[PDB]
Amino acid sequence: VQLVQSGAEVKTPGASVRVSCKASGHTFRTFDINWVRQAAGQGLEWMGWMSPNSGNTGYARQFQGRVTMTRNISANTAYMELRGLRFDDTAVYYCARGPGSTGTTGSMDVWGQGTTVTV
Amino acid sequence: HEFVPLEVYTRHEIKDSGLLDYTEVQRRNQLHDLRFADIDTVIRA
Amino acid sequence: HEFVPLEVYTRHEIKDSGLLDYTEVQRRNQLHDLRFADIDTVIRA
Amino acid sequence: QFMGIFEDRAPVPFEEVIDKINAKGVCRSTAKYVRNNMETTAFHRDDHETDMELKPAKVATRTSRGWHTTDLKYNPSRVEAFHRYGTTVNCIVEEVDARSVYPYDEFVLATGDFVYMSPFYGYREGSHTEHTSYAADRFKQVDGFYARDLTTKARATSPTTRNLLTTPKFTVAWDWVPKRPAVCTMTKWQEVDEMLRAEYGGSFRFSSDAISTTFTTNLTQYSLSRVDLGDCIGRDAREAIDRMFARKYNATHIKVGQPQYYLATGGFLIAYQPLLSNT
Amino acid sequence: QFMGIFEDRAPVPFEEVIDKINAKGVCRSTAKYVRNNMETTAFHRDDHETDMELKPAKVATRTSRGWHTTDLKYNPSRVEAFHRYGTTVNCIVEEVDARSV
Amino acid sequence: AGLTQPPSVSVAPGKTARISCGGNNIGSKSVHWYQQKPGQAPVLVIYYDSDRPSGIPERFSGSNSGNTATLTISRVEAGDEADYYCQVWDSGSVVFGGGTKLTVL
Amino acid sequence: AGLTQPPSVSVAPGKTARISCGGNNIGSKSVHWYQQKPGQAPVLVIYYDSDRPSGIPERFSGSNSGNTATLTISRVEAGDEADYYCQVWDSGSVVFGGGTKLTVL
Repeated sequence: VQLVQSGAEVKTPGASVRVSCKASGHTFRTFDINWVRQAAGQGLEWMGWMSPNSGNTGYARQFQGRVTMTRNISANTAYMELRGLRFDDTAVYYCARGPGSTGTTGSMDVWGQGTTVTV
Repeated sequence: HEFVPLEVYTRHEIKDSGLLDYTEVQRRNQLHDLRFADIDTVIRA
Repeated sequence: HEFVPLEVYTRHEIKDSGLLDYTEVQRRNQLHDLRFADIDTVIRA
Repeated sequence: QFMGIFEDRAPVPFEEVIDKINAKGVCRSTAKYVRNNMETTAFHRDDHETDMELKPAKVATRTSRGWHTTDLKYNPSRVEAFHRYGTTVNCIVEEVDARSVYPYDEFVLATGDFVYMSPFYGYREGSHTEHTSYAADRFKQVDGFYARDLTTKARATSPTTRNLLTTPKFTVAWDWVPKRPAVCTMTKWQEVDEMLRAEYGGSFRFSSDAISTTFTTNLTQYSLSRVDLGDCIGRDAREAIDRMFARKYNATHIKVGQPQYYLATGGFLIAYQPLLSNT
Repeated sequence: QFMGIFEDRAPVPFEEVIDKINAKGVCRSTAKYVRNNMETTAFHRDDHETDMELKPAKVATRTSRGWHTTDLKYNPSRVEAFHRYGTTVNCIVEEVDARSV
Repeated sequence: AGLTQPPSVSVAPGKTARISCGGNNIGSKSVHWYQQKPGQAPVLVIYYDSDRPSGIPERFSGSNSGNTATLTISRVEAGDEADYYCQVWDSGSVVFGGGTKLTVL
Repeated sequence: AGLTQPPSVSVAPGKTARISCGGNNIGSKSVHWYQQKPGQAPVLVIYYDSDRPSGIPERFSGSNSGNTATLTISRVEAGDEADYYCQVWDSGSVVFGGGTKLTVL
């Protein structure tokens, strides 16, 4: 499977950003989608996971109430949407196939190219 | 002369000659929970 | 002319056509205690 | 004296099959499962939950590999003139051979148990139209599954699509494969270098001197699309015909057109490749 | 935790097959039969005797018709630190194919 | 719910590099080690504490016991200079290690 | 342990006739309705509360609920003048109804 994300986004503080991740090669319902962001020169910061088969999601404690994770099965796509942006949200966001419904011990074996979001 | 396929008993006749079939009996018996029972429901009071 | 032995299905093919074999299922099922259990050991407190 | 021995088989949950058995190679010592419409949990040795290694089972002749955590049954310590209950939980993993028959809407395991789900049921490329007799939450198709050998402890590098089904009594897992290139309603029986085809009485006679067999077919061909699940006939016919032509008639004959397919009395499918000499 | 599940198949008497099942289409909620040389009686849900309608069973492929009265097993209500017993009586009628040689 | 990693590890090209990842009872979790070159998505180099994905050289190895997981890079090449992360799943979230920047001298 | 019936019922030839049979918990019993014309043995016209024997016309109908069983005759012809009895089995003995004489006017 291959994960292809949308383009870079330039926004203003307090706005909302929807990042798209399209899976190609598989039905995309057979694994989970983990969204993880990395700031400029900082370490990896996990954001959440989503089960495209059922729509079940699980977010980080620090991202609860600001992240909405949804899907479009027909177009084989997963969307992560951030609300209430601030200055430290300028980061590269990656969608991966990782833990979640399919098993909490899974690995983030396949990654997306990542989208750069600047506020 | 044309020879047609002729046989006294077919494979199906030999299989049906048996009084009990293990596979069919097991298949019928193991649907008992799927037929006369509610497997998925969990009752907690 | 030499007529070679020819048959559509062998005895093994016909016996393997069955989905479940009682003898093999019983042989595997009755080794459960010998495989996954210690029959000989006796524990007395 | 034993007043009773309640023996049950409980399924291993998905989160224990993937996260415990496949990841760490261990199994939980507590069995939590639904039985008789009630959530029941049994603690091994009436102790706290613990992860136990899955060690190989005792070797038996003509048996598949198996793993288990416990080898002795726990019985209560003696207390004079009381009924005492003792719980034992033995986590058992068994590689088995599963068999299915047409129309491949269900399969059986080597233990004599039935699974009322098509072996090709899944989530991709029309696998969701296959037969399933269970709830949607009893089945899980994990993709990017890295199987872990329980003896050599060597993870497989190639990911596989693994179906997991939690029946009330056990949990079966098997690698998903597409139905069309896996099953077939016809099997190759004979490969004949020389079947002379003769046209007479508005019929074709295919005579083979090697096996001493004459087949009678109608003049018209048999449509391969009319065969149910008949994707193997074409491939096997082309492969065998190419091999035999290369073996025997490469230097003397040439093929005349694409292989044709005929139906012969008694129900025999003949894939025929006519050949013409260099003359 | 289940400490034991005694499952048995009791016969439906003649006076219940004709008077209840064939006549009214219902089945008694009590199973009174002879097992191990003893008159044993079971009450569904440990309740009073009642007539329960025989409704069709769930459809399974390549299976004959069947009817049953109860669908859920009865398990005892939770009382802390006590072994408790619960009875379930499910009256089952199955059309079957019989073979003789 | 946190993993402790050394900020930086410096190892000569001929020698071997050890990267540690500390946590409370991390021996009961599957530690996955990811490698990240600058301007690239992380690439999985170790998974399930001991295993190497396809195409990963034999030099990488992993261990996980007690309260410590360790990634060992034998014969550290000049191209092994990257940021390495240890990931486990704690409670209902995957915690990521702070990241170790391996410097090849 | 008794069943009560109206002594007589009079209905017009065009209309429908309704005959009631009372009893305590009659819905737990299988009421059989017998028709008896003078100088003849009774003929069974309804059995098991909702069924007609072979040869009985579709006009007849039966119902049983609570403390009342009911026999309904639709398009009551002149040949339906007879006595109608409701029979059950009550504690080791069958109980017959008092008898209802249906008369067409």
